[PDB]
Amino acid sequence: CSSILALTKVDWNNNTLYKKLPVTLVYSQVFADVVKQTPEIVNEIYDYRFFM
Amino acid sequence: CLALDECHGVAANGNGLALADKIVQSMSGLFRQKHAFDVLLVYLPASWKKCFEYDGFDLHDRIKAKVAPLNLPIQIINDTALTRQCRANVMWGVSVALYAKAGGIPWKLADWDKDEAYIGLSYAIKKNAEGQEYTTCCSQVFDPDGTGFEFVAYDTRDRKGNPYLSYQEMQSVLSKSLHLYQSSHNGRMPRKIFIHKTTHFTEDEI
Amino acid sequence: CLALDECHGVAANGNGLALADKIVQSMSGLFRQKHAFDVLLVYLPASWKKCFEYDGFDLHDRIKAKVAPLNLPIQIINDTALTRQCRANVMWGVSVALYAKAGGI
Amino acid sequence: DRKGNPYLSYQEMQSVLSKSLHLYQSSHNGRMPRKIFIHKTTHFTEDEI
Amino acid sequence: LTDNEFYQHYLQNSQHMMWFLGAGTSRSAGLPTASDIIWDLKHRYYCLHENQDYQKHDINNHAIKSKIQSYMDSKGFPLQWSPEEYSFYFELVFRDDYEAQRKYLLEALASRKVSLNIGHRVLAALLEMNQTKVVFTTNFDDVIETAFSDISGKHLSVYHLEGSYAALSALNTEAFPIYAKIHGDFRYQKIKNLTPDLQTNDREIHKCFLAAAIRFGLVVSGYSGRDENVMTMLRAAIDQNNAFPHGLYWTVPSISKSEPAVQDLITYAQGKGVRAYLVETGTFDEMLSKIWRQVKDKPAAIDAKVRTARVCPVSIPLPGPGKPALRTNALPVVTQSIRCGVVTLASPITFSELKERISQKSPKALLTYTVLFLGGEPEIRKIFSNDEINSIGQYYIDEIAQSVAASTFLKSFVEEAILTALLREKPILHRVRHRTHYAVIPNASAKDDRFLDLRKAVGFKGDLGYITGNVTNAKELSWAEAVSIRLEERGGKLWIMLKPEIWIKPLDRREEATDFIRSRRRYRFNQCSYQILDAWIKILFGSIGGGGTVNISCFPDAEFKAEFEIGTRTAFSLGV
Amino acid sequence: WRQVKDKPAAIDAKVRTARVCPVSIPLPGPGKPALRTNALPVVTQSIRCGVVTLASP
Amino acid sequence: VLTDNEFYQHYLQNSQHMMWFL
RNA sequence: AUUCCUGUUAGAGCUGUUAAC
DNA sequence: TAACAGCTCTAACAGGAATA
RNA sequence: AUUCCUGUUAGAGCUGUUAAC
DNA sequence: TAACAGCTCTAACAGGAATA
Ligand SMILES: [Mg+2]
Repeated sequence: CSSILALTKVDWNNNTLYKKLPVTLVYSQVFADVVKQTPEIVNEIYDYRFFM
Repeated sequence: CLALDECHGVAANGNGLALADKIVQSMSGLFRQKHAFDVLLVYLPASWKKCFEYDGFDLHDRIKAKVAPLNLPIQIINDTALTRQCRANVMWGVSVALYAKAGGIPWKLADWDKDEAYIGLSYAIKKNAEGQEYTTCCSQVFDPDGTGFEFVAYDTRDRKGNPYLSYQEMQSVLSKSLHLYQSSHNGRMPRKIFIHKTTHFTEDEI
Repeated sequence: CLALDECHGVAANGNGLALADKIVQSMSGLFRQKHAFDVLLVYLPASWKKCFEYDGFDLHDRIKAKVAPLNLPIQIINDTALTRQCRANVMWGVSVALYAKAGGI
Repeated sequence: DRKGNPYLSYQEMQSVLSKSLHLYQSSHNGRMPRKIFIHKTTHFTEDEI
Repeated sequence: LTDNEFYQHYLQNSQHMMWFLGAGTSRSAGLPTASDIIWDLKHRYYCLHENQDYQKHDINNHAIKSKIQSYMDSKGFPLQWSPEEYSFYFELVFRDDYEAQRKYLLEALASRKVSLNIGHRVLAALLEMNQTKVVFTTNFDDVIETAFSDISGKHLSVYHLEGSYAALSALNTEAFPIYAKIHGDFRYQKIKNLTPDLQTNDREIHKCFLAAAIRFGLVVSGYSGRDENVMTMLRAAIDQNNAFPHGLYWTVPSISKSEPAVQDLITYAQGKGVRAYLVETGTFDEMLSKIWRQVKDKPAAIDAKVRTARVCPVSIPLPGPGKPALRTNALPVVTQSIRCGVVTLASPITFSELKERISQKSPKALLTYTVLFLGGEPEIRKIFSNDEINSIGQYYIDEIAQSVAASTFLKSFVEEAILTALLREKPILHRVRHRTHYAVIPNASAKDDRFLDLRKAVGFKGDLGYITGNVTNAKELSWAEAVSIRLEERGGKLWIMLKPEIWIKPLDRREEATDFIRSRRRYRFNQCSYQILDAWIKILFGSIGGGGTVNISCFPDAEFKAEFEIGTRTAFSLGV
Repeated sequence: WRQVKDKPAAIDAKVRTARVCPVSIPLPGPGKPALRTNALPVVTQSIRCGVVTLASP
Repeated sequence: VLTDNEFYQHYLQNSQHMMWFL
């Protein structure tokens, strides 16, 4: 509970106090959209600063 | 830089892929001068809204997917940022986004444990003509032995019709995550690993 | 990565502190990909000799102390690996240093 | 904070030595070290010993 | 009140001095403090309710501490380092089970982690050697019961709440030293540690504090207030005729961080007529170290345990030379006793003044200050007139090695004397660089037969070498072979150190020939260096290094003459 | 054993408390700014009902 | 009677001397 | 797309219970 | 494999701005 | 600064020994 | 606290390459 609560506060893309989900979930969703649009990304891992 | 003129023309054609590729070629003048600038500010006018969002295509998603392998951050700006009322809200947003995209860390979790890695798996829908496609990707928010902290996502991969990773795929993505964590902490095991999935874990997946 | 051209101006100005700060600030392009690499080979041209070592300062120690909390190992290379006739020296000193900084023991 | 001589004071040596064997215990699941070698470039004063 | 005046004040009257050690002193003994106990309790409880591995995560980590404190705050518990927390967490973990609470407090403060430091040992020495008679310390674990017992070697009468009336009887019958724990040993059920128990005082102990108040003055250290019962006992204790006869200095490690209750308490005493003073003396350990330093005529038997570093350890003997043997450059000076001359001055003199008088007069004698002179009296008469000279007598140095080791002036004087003796009758020139003496082959007499062996030493492939000359690429620099000769005091012996060097005629222009000095010394390997050292031994002594005991005297024609004898063979030792 | 301290590495490698598949962590006690949820408890542990038998699926 | 958690606390606190009958 | 996730409209995937093939 | 029930989530739009 | 420690030029730090203050 | 003695260290430079 504390881990998730703290994780919902380190989304730099978000300019509000917190989120509904931990940053892990929201960034996994964002990268899921990115990969679904573009299949030729599956090989490499990417930092958060690129897709945030 | 200036957006090349034909983009405007393809705005009439309603071809999202062509518009994204033309924007990438417009920014191609900035490929050589990567050292000079840190963050690019791509602006998409409201006149391009026809190609902003439509079935099976996302303009910002495609643009960032094309630009990420080239290793240059963009903070796409639309009319919205210059369309609201409260200026301080947008200014905080853009300022923090630009500072973090440059390479800085606006803030970090206070007294965060460096020996715990928090994995998070999510998925997305691609509406195939015959069936459906489930794209599952993972993310990590661990804190390395240094002072800064890391946040990296990657695909879980050939074809999936259900969002539940099998034994092989889940074992593979978790081994890749373990190697990623090892690379930062000189090779130390993560004492405890937290996994946040949007759906329930299968018996084989556990 | 490529060092900023402002580093040359600072070196001509003879300011060691600002030169070390600029070298560290040049590392952001790699820091966006800190997971990608293990060891960073920072090279210093001879034209920066004026700031390599003078009183109350040492560039190597400043760089090491600035990048130590950032967890990235750094193998500083001076024109010494270029010249260096016993040039299989370089391959062992540099190679053993590289292995130790990427992994260890 | 500042030191005028390279000879650590009795409190400083006790603190440094405490940090040292605490590090060893953390790396040895709490087991006490049995032999300790403290090499110094200068002579130990009475306070250090 | 400044700390030094307090030390003089105590040293002035330490015979009549109660001590009041709080839980702060035990902080160093290695025992967990109050905060450490609190953090151990939270961590012990937090892991059990929330099933987490106990040893997987430590307690002094910043992240784990923050996580545990956040968990504690989640259940509405007190926030941070606030009153009624320590007792609160004790009563929470142990749910009013005083036996289990006692057992845990015993285990945490047990007598196996305690390592006595200088403070407790010094206090125990003060107890044994009978300056302080009463030590009331609000602690628990026996850091002192142990430490005074170890240094004195005699058992200590500890008083507690189990009896609690022993202190008054022992005080009344003068059964000193007494060590009354106001909160009692943990072996005994009365521990008095929770806040509800900390509001009351035992009648008989409280009675003792007041009777002991009149007899002695109080020094309280490692105590930060926060206790109502002890504060009110002291206030009651303060409220009596001559409550503290010598005054009470509440010592704190830092006056700025002292609680207002103390300063309030100190101001309160002063209004009641007592001379109570609050001082800062740093930590308890440093305070007691200084106090012991100012102690006079401390018995050797107990001081051998108070300061174990004061006695000399590691007197590990060396084996015999029995059974390849390295041949060093040390010539043993077997001379044990020498004679010197002393002049008495009507006015005090400075070693610098004598050095400048040497520089001006340039006499044919040696002098040093301690004024010991070696040479002829008329030379001293040239240096010093009859008006400034009171008498001239003799001095005997029975143990030369101990004398040079004790005083560096003697070391320099004897080194100069032996150097003058060794170069007295020989053509080799004597120079100095920094404070090292050099015997150098002279330029003119380089063709002497006594140098020919040296000429063999430097020769290449057995031919004739060169001893003196000019640098290959220097305008005026001249070079010669030389030996740096020094005096080394090793244990209880004196040795002469010889090191082959390349002397350069201009003193300040030595660096310009560095490459040459390097180039000439590139191939001076073990055989070549052995040859050069043998040649230099022959030159300096006149005899080869086999079974020789050549004796050399400086100023043989002088009334005050020093006669040294140095073995001609350098130090050697066969391998075991 | 999960709260016993100072255990050698070999023993922990040997036992490792196996693995916990059916996670079941105890609910605390009722306790005592308590929040009011919208859930109404149903205490009817069993009910009676009817069955009809069909000659065809 | 006593809660299992306080029994665990007693057991861990003094585990060096306690039997086990099965 | 500075952001936040509240609604609406739909569909899919998981489980189950039947009918079978 | 074809229905049925529930749980849950994403896909596309639309949409106002934090006790009034 | 791939390394190594050989020297040069200086200053401190400790010990002391006096003269004090 | 001011000199003086020794023992030992680092602080800046310079500097060439394993018995020939
Ligand atoms: Mg953004």
